[PDB]
Amino acid sequence: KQQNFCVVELLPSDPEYNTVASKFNQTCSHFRIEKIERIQNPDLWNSYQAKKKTMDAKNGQTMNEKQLFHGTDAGSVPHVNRNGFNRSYAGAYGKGTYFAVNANYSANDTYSRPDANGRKHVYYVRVLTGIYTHGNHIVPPSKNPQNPTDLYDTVTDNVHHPSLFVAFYDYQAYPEYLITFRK
Ligand SMILES: NC(=O)c1cccc(NC(=O)/C=C/C(=O)O)c1
Repeated sequence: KQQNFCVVELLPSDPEYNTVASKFNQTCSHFRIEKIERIQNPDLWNSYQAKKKTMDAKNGQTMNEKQLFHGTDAGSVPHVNRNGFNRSYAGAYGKGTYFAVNANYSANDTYSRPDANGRKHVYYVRVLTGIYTHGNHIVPPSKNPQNPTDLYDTVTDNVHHPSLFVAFYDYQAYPEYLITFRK
């Protein structure tokens, strides 16, 4: 299972396109979008769905999935397209992977670092946030001290008004779209 992938450009025409643009535009309408691409990685996608199938049947009425933003340098884009956000990724709440509710956070040059042509990249990612608590600065805390292998799926900065989520597990996030844009 080598998780090869294709990149398909999203046509302005595509219903999909407008949904990503709108959500991006809530907090980043001052940036100019060059393009939006869909990342098609069947092995990565299947393994993502496997964890979701598990997580749904486990968390009852909880909506496990959210769509969050993650900014990264150009160099990491191939890495992320193949391996999502699993383990071997160089790009005070955790040692997992951070994801932003609002594009503007991710659009910081420190995450969405401009390349030579001045182009910034932010993914719009399906993340399985599941059941979360407030996090502190490598594995999530345990839900129940009397049953402590049962863990929070993610942690967040504020539980009832969250602006970021941290994932620590494998196949917990799928990089469905990439948004390329400039200042
Ligand atoms: N990659 C992002 O878009 C993003 C979004 C929200 C938060 C962060 N990262 C952090 O706040 C801290 C990352 C780290 O300490 O490695 C990145």
